[PDB]
Amino acid sequence: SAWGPAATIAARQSATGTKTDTPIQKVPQSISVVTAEEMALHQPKSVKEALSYTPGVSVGTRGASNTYDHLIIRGFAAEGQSQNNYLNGLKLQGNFYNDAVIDPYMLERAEIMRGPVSVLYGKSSPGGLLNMVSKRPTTEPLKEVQFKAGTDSLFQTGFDFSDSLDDDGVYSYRLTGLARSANAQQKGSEEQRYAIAPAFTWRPDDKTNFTFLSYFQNEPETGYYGWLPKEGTVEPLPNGKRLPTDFNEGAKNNTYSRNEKMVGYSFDHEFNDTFTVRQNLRFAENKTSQNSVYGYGVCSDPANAYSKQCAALAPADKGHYLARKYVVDDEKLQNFSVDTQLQSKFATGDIDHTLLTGVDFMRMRNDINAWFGYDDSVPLLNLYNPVNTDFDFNAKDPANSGPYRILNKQKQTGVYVQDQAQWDKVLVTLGGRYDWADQESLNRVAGTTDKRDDKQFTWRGGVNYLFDNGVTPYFSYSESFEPSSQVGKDGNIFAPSKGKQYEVGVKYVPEDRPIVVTGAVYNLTKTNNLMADPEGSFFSVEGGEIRARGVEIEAKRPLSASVNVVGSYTYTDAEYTTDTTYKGNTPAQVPKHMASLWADYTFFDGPLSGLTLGTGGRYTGSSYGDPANSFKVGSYTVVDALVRYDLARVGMAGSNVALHVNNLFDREYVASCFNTYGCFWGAERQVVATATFRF
Ligand SMILES: CCCCCCCC[S@@](=O)CCO
Ligand SMILES: CCCCCCCC[S@@](=O)CCO
Ligand SMILES: CCCCCCCC[S@@](=O)CCO
Ligand SMILES: CCCCCCCC[S@@](=O)CCO
Ligand SMILES: CCCCCCCC[S@@](=O)CCO
Ligand SMILES: CCCCCCCC[S@@](=O)CCO
Ligand SMILES: CCCCCCCC[S@@](=O)CCO
Repeated sequence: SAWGPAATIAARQSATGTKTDTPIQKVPQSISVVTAEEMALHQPKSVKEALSYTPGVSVGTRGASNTYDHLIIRGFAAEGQSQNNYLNGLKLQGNFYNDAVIDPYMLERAEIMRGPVSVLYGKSSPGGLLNMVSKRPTTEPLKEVQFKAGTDSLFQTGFDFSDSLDDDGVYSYRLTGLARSANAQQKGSEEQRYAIAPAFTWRPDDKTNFTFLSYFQNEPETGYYGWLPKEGTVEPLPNGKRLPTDFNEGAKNNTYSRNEKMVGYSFDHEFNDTFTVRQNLRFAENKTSQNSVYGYGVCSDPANAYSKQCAALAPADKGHYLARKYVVDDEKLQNFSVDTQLQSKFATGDIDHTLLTGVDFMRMRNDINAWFGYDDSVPLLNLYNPVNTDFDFNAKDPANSGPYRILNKQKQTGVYVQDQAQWDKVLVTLGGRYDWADQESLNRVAGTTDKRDDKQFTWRGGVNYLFDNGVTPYFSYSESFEPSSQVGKDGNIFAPSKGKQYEVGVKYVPEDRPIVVTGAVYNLTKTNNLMADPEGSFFSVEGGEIRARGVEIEAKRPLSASVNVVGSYTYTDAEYTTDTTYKGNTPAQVPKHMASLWADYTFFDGPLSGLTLGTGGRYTGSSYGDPANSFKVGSYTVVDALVRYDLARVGMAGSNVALHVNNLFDREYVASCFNTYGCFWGAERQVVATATFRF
């Protein structure tokens, strides 16, 4: 069965770590890759769930909401809470609410880097980054139709077609699209999605490959994305009861939509056995909008001390009345990116070289036209007896609401060089990069204009030792930088923050046995983090520092043609080593322990031939609900099951029917809280039937 050897053999190749084709063992950093075969098996609903059984990442911190693919890697999120995802070696640079998403059914691969890597990609988050590989045209025909149906009125249909147009394979293509409709977990919310992905590959000769990659997506409704207070979730309400799992605190007429257009290409050319040129470019237009009413903690939460509405309440009702605000947003993002690389392979005695040098630049501009409601901008919500009604998003009086109209421009140009020198069984990775990062923000209401031009240099070095049995010990050191976007007291944009990581580990990748096992220890630390000013000024200050260190181990292997086992364990110790206020505490939403195990069996011989069965468990240890560590969030364990049946029997090979069940024991838990007034219920049990037919 396709996914057996895929998760353990194919999953051995990668490029997100070095930009050149390099096997996992020769990469001096922690890198995980999930194949499409695996994704086909699990049917993840997003890219997040596709990383479930990999170490060092929290894929479900935002609970049931699926609006964004936000990932917290090694206890770190990106600047401005924005995503940190790349599509085909190029970053889907977003801004404010404008963040693009790619359905997993359009992906071929998903590789995830852990730790710093600005060495190859410019400004990045300390924790790491995700890189999704689009499906490319197969030179072997593919004609597939798929039908989905399940819990919450989930209805989906999709197709994936690929074939050759010429007779020799000079022109091939791939067209894959889907249409999905479903109700959100929260009452009154729904999600609709429509995507089509046209790809065309032109191969002039055996040394040239030009592949056109386009993607279009329209989402009338993106679903729920609100805030619920801990009182009614983590903690029982004053009447001992807890808000229901599907509770919704937003207006009956809440709306949230997203539209995405992308055009670009990937080009390869090999001159000799010594030189190879490579270029990647994409142009993207993103549009997002929303009319949202969201919770902002109960009336007794110290966060609403200035709410006239809360105040005009008997201080007993104060603990079961939720305050609320709203936001009206509308953004338009334009993004241009090109990365050109020259790859040189040569020798020097007994030393084989693989030199990489490239120029990488990107230009984006986001046009925000929003309107936010402050305190008392929307009628309280009685948690004991909630009443969902419409909200007038237009009637906007300056008494409780003001505009927010910004035009953000970002820019980054970088030059980088890297060598992969190898002597016998020793491998040394050495590389550096220099970045020119300019940014400017124009506030249209105030007429002001803030800008800053950063210059940063980063590098990475590491050693890999290739024992002949598969054991490949290694160690490395890499840096990262992330410019700031917030303004200081002096009316300037703060200085960039930095990431420095040391890591030692081992990778077992035997050529003869189909297994992959990993273990690694690290000390990542983020410097120049923004912290509270040691003064009542509502402004912030630099010089902060957070430090994270831990152990991650991952295991993948087919104990037989019928059994496969995948799992991981993650111990992460993150902490504020120097912050004017939360010093000593551990960042919120970061658990110390994380474990996951999945296994599946398939009957080849017998009456149940072609039948597959799988189960898996992802354990999430406890975590702090706020940076003050004033309350915790209970650990939880979720179990998933699977039932698949090859249809070769009935007459159709390649095709199959499946039944997936997530959160089998329908456990009710809160995924996390980033504060007392910001918690999220986890996802209730879901059952989905999937028919995938191949002609
Ligand atoms: C085949 C599944 C996709 C069809 C979409 C039908 C319309 C969904 S929405 O327009 C109304 C939901 O009640
Ligand atoms: C092949 C599946 C196509 C089904 C989608 C039909 C249109 C739904 S949406 O485009 C308009 C809803 O009012
Ligand atoms: C059959 C699935 C639909 C494919 C996507 C078609 C384009 C949607 S968006 O590009 C324009 C919306 O008006
Ligand atoms: C400018 C600071 C941003 C404040 C956040 C306001 C609420 C947005 S989110 O909490 C709900 C979106 O529907
Ligand atoms: C050779 C034995 C045939 C058993 C197939 C029974 C029906 C399963 S499939 O045909 C429909 C699933 O919903
Ligand atoms: C779009 C509506 C069609 C839904 C078909 C879902 C699969 C049917 S079979 O695979 C399982 C039957 O229980
Ligand atoms: C959704 C329509 C699928 C088109 C495939 C039609 C049959 C082609 S192949 O199945 C046999 C060729 O001889």
